[PDB]
This record gives sequence, structure tokens and C-alpha cells, in this order.
Amino acid sequence: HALENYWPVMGVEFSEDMLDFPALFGREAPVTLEIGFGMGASLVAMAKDRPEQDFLGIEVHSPGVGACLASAHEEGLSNLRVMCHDAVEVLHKMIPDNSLRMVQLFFPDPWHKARHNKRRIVQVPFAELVKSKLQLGGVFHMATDWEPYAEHMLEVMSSIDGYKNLSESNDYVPRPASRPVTKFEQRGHRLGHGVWDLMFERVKLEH
Ligand SMILES: C[S@@+](CC[C@H](N)C(=O)[O-])C[C@H]1O[C@@H](n2cnc3c(N)ncnc32)[C@H](O)[C@@H]1O
Repeated sequence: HALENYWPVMGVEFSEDMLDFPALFGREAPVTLEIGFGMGASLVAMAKDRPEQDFLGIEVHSPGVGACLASAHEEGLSNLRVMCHDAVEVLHKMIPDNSLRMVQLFFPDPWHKARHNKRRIVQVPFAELVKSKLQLGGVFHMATDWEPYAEHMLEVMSSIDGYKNLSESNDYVPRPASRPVTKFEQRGHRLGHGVWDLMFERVKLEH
């Protein structure tokens, strides 16, 4: 009964109003947002490793929310909050501009079929919305195990003034410590790891 037990402590309800991060987290500290955290393994690991920072997760799949809460409770985390609501609405309504150190989007629904391509969350307007919530120097880190989606993500992100690709080859980045290795990955495999990480830093507009 993880939801029932831990939602009152770590859950954050949808609101028409902006979040006050100091009020929510009881301190002034960097805030990282993970969108679509699934069962929250990455988010819990990240919060556990960074007690000095604060973490917000959003996930519409409520069993994933419950799994994340159960794990967060088991790990004794005080620096994690979760939401169960459309992330785009949360960004629009509740996340203040220029407030986030990092936004993570790991394995967003890849929508393999061409007819479903518009359902993919990484599109220009979404990426711009995320950018507006990053502090300058903040980073949007996404990952996918589907190359067509990786290429699409790269095209979207490369087209937006104010995002600087942190890839030294102008495409993809090495997996950072802040994303755990997954089962979709053969690290060091001759044909590639099987997961594409993209990281872009928010920089001042060039135009
Ligand atoms: C393929 S799963 C990956 C989950 C997790 N990051 C992982 O790697 O295991 C994609 C997740 O994104 C969530 N998701 C899709 N759209 C969302 C949205 N608009 N707001 C919040 N979560 C969303 C889904 O519910 C799903 O759990």
C-alpha cells in the first residue's frame, strides 16, 4: 500500500499555482526534475547520492509512482517529491521559470510507428517549455534506446536557440553517472551501447 502510505508525505498535488521550492523542500537547494520516472529507480538513486540537492519526479503511471514512493521511503529520502499528473501541464502551471538545475527525460515513449510520431513528447514546443524552466547553465538530459527517436531528439534540440549541445561530436553524449545503466544497454558493444544520451545546456540566446 505504498501510494496510500507515502503519497501524503512525498506526493505533490496538481495546482493552478506555481510551486514554492523552498516551502516544498524546506531549504534552498538545486532542484532536478525527472519527467516520466517510471518506477523511479533512477530518481531514487540520484536523490540518495545527492542529499544536498532536491528532486521532483512526475509520472502519470500510478503504479510507477507507488513503486518510486516505496523505494524512496525504504531509502529514507527526505529530498524527493513526486507528482502524478501530465508533465506538460505541471511545467506550464507549477514549475517557475529559470528554477531548475536539470531536467531528465529517460526512455520517453518511443512511439515506433511513423503514424504515432507526433505522440513523442520531444518536440520543439515541449523542448522550449523545458528550456524556460532551466536556470542558465541548467541541462536537459534525455535518453532513448530507439535510434529514430534519438535522431529526432537531436534534430529538435539542435534547432532551438539557447540550447548548447554538450556532445563533443555535435550529437550524443557519454552516459553520465546521473543515469544508471539499463538492460537495453550493452556498454562498449561494437555496434554501440544501444542507448543514446543527449544533453543540452541552457545558454543565452544567440539571436
Ligand atoms: C518507457 S517509460 C520509461 C520510464 C522510466 N524513465 C524508465 O526508464 O524506466 C516512459 C514513461 O513516461 C511516462 N510518461 C509519458 N508521458 C508523460 C507525461 N506527459 N507526463 C508524465 N509522465 C509521462 C509514462 O507513463 C512512462 O512511465
